[PDB]
Amino acid sequence: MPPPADIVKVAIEWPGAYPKLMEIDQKKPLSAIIKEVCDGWSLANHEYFALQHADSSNFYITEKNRNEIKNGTILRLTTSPAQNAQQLHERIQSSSMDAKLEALKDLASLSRDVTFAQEFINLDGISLLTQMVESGTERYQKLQKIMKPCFGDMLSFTLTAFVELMDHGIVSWDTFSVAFIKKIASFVNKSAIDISILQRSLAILESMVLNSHDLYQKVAQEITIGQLIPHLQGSDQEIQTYTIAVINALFLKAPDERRQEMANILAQKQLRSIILTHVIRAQRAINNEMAHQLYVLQVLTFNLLEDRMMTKMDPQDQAQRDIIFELRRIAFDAESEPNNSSGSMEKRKSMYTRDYKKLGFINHVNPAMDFTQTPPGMLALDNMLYFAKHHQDAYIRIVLENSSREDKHECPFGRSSIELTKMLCEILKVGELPSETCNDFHPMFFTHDRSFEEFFCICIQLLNKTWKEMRATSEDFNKVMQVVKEQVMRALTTKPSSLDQFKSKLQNLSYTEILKIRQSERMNQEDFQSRPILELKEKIQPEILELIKQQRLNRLVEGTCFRKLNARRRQDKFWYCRLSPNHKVLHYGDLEESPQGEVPHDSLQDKLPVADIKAVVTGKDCPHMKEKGALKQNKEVLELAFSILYDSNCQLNFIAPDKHEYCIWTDGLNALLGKDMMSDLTRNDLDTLLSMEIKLRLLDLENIQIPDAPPPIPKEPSNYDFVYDCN
Amino acid sequence: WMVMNMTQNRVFLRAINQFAEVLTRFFMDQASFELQLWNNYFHLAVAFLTHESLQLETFSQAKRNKIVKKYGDMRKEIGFRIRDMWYNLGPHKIKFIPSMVGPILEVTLTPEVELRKATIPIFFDMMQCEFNFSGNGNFHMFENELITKLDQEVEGGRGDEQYKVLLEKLLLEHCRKHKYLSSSGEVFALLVSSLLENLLDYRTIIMQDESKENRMSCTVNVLNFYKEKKREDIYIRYLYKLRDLHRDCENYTEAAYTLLLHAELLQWSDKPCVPHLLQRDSYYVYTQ
Amino acid sequence: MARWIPTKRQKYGVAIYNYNASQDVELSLQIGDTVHILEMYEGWYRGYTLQNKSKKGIFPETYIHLKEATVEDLGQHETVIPGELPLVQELTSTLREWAVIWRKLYVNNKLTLFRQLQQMTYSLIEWRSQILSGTLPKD
Repeated sequence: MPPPADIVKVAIEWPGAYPKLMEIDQKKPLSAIIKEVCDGWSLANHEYFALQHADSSNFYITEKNRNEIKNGTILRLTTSPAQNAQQLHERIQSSSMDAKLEALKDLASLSRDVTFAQEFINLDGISLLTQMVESGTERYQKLQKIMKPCFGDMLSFTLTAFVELMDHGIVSWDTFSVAFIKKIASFVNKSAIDISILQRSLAILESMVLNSHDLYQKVAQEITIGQLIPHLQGSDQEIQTYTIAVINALFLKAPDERRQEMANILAQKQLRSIILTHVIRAQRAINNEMAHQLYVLQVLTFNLLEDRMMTKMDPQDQAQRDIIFELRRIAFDAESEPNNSSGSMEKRKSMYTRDYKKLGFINHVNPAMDFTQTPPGMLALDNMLYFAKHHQDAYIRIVLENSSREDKHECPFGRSSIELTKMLCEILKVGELPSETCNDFHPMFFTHDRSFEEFFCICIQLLNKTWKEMRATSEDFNKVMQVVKEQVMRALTTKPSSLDQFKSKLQNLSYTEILKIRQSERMNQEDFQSRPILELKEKIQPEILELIKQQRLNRLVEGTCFRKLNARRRQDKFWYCRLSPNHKVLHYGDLEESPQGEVPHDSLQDKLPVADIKAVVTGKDCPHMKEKGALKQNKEVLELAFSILYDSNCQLNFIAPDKHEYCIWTDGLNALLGKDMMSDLTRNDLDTLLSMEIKLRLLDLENIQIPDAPPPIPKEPSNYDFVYDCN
Repeated sequence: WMVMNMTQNRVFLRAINQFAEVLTRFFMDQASFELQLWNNYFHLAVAFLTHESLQLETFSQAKRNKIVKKYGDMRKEIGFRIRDMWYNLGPHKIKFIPSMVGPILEVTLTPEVELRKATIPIFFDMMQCEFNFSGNGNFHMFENELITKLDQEVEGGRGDEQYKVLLEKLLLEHCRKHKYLSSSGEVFALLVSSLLENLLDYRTIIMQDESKENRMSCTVNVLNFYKEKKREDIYIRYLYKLRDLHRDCENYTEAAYTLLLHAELLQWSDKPCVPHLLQRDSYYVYTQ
Repeated sequence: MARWIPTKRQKYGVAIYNYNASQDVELSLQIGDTVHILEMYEGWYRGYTLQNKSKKGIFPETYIHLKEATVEDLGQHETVIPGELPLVQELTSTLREWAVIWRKLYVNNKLTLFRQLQQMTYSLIEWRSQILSGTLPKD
């Protein structure tokens, strides 16, 4: 039974006055709330007060967004919107410049509400603004040279207000006049405008292009390719995004013939080269808007190819016959004599059949039957034209290679090209509306105006090389498709810079080395610190440390040659301290010089109670090193100090040869007390043991992602009824 | 080439199986002549049986998994063939005794359970056959060397205790399957099991730290069993071991006691008819 | 824990991390805890863990990565390239043997042989990760 929520706490602030507390119920209509507020505060004229949110939004209470009210939130009382609109209208024609400035600033800041915008427009605000703009053309000219900054700022605020009003769509389409377009054009024509003014003008232009198509023609009448290029010279990324977006808007609702014309204009100006030398080489904060610009320019290039490739090439075209005749002449000038150029069509058909029986073509009477399917259609013809123009050596090599295929696995060029084009269209998502969230960008599209063709050429050359290496058969079409899709995805994810460098890096990439190194780095970071991975190894540590201590004890059992203290005057310096196979007693004492090692026998001091050993002091706490007479130890053996303290009056101080076995001995001594290890050798072994065990156990999750959040617990039946018998 | 070894053993199993089938085909009771070949037959069968066992493959479980996946255990069907051949052979077990006592021990002390469970009743069958043969007297002359070979097996390191419990359960079952001779059978088998746990303690303490009292109790128990069964060979060798250990602990009084035991169990006959009291370390006249 | 159906499309029971101790038979499961499950349920799977094949362990479907692959990876076309996943499974057996190898290699100090074995196993796991997915020509 939840407690009632009809009681809430909220403070209503005032400018310069401290708040007052009252309970407000949002279920009741706002009129009732206002009446109750007026009754509580004894305030008349209930229609002259309203409510607003004092948060960062600074918005009034609305019927659709009133749930943002939360207990313990600052809220201040404001004047009613009608009074605010009235005072703003009165101060529009006031005699104070500062009053106009602040009123316009407040109006622009508080123009994010729709219903109050409707209320303000109901007072013929739009008509008044239009009249003051039309009559203000020559009014501000006298004081323009005096207060250009403030006037420009107010103009920018007014433009923002108009933009948001258009976004809400309150203003009718027919209400737009040519005066606004003329004013924007005049602002653009001015050579003393700021970058912000230019950005606002270009935003207005792109919005107008989005509005209609005739206005787009009107603005294109005053668009030159030589003025938007100086805009690219500015290193600012935002202005580049705006200019590219307007350029795309030029390609949205224009005839395809004019699309080709302006594409040719861009090519003759070589826009992509200056784009590469300006925005591609920039290492600043690349915008997601810039990524959208790259994607939409890629789509524009795709459409400029499609509007010429979407059509079907008629097989009955004699001009097409002549074009393919010249193409096959410049391609197959090894098997076909040069004299057939002036020959008859019978030799043409003979060459057709003899050169298509080796290229996997079935029909030899109508060779142009395979040209009625788009994509690509005539695009492959342009590709082979380019191959003959630039790659004539490779063209002749391929021509003499495909016909020389003696493995009975000749690849049909047309079918492979069609399949690759279909795969590229599928992966690149050609024919779909632009996404509102995805911001993928490929910097290789601006290297050339024909960058898609160059990418296709690189892809087909790589595929030909890979197929030559593999010598594939007819049973791995799925393998070919999946491998080409994966390699294209991997190439695009690398974000290449130059076509030659991209092609070199295609072969330079190893066999999934990046994935392996990323997995290793992630595993190392998780082992250092992680929530869902690190706890796995430390959770299970009962056996590794136990076996480490067992190994240390075995090292104690086998034993070695020990050293005594102050062996100077006919005193032995080598002896043994061997642990019993029961791991309970120590055999040690004064022994002779045994080069072989330990001598298995009973020593002088055969008993060493391990159940009464307090601890083993390490370092300078050894009593034997504190000698003040003649038995002082050397300073170089400070790292070899360890004494098994017992009986509180006698000490068994042993001397180690060097550091590693001293650490082994102290590890054994600490394991005898059932404590942690204190050895550099052990920590070296400790890390590799756990790492090796985890490396062994991670095999089951190979090729499978490991979720980080704990998986849920689905419900189970309460009964233990076994449909299938156990065991 | 352990795979070569196992294929060789598989074909050896095939060869032994076809030998058994041809023996059953033409060497039944009517072929009562030249029956000595069965001794070498079963000697070869046991020698083949006594390798590639559980402890051989026990190093890693994967080896056991793969071998049971591809071939399965072979010693099991080896024991099955041995037991069915013994069942179908006939009443001629009397001649087998001095030869069959030894080899059956290895399959007797097998680490597994199921095959030994199926093989145990061969002991009841041979005991009843031995009684049928030796009703004109006693039948100790099997248990004597049975104990000898059991001692040798445990000294080889193949003793077990839950196996002793299983042995006792099975022999109680077989005695309940039998008549008044069940009492003698079960008391002798209780002696056998007590001696077996004696040697189990001896072997499980000879590897641990020396204590020198539990081993002494176990050894005096084996001496009691041997003097109870009128057997001296294992008795004299074990008192020799006692005397060596007592020399190690400079205890002359118990050494004198054991020497008196040897003297009182040694007759005044001056002809060394039984050569077991001699020592095989050297070779000379060794006159008594 | 009712409605359990025999199935053979779950021989590769993939864990995630140390499973919760809500179930007594279940402990902090390791990464490579393959469960040879013989019973099927919509959201839970109880089968024999590789660590203890004689002990059942109930594992949620969300904790189990769906692996229809059996020991034979050619019947269900699981192999990325035919005749290669038998190599990966025998390599898994080899690594499960490497487990006891390193478990025994510390009882007796074989430092030179141990170090060279470490290098060999490092190269082995590198190559196993490289050939986790078959995408190279037959040579």
